[PDB]
Amino acid sequence: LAPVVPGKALEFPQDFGAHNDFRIEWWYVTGWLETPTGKPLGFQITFFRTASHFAPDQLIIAHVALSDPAIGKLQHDQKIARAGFDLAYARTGNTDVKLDDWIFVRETDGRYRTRIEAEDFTLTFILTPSQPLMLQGENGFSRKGPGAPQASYYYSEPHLQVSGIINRQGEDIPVTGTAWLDREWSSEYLDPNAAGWDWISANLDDGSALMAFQIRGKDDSKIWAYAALRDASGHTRLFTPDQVSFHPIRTWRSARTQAVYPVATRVLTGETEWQITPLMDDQELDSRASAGAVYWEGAVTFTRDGQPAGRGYMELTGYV
Repeated sequence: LAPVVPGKALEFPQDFGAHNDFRIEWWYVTGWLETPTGKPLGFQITFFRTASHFAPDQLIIAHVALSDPAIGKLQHDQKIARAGFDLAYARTGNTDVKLDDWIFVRETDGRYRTRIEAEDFTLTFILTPSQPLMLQGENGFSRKGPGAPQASYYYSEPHLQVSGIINRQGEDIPVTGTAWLDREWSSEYLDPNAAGWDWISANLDDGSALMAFQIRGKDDSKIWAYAALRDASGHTRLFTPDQVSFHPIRTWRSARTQAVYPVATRVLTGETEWQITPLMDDQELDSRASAGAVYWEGAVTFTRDGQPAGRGYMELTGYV
């Protein structure tokens, strides 16, 4: 029901909780891990809600992945449930999100705990904030297209410290890491002339946080674009669509879907050039059989004007 309009200030801790009066809501976690041997792994977790004893009226959709270069492709799992019916089974509420056993919870102290038991791995993590949260756009009002209604309320928690345990092959391993949380809600999806989006975020080594995206038209026009850099002084610089562009360095073709992705790319935010290198090429996640789509969810490293800068994720949609 509820529209996204400017001049509405976010308030915390209230706006950590679900926004069940809106049509759509996202909880998106991306990060890098380190095992006891020093080996890196990437992971991501998505929950997405959109709006009777069996009828699919309100829905919670989720997917998870682990990126291990030793495997060379994702290990992933994906689920969807009807929400509103059995809050014990599937719900988005004041402190958590739950789909079957998959759960994501915010503690009173601000720490996130999550247990995600998938087919080939389990993630049991604590994600501990280290910085103030980062409002996107204009104090959380973040535009995603030229139309007046084409906007989201949107913030991020960058530089989440990761602790906890991954189970794989029935073997518990403790990990450390750093992660990023996006929180977005709206009553309108992207314009349907959009083929898809490209999104990146980066936990930069100096403490800075970067997020950017573009919306791709089916005609290969740039429907919209955005970026925000919060520097080590805590100042956020915002970039207009004019100032953000994407420039592939290298493409990879999926043998599963035949889609062709810019897995390595250069992203310009004003006069600053960020280069994105993938941990591995095949980070494609096909969730179509759980009412999803084919996404590239890949852990990537960033350089800035040619120097090492940090680590993060890149998500690419609408390439099939």
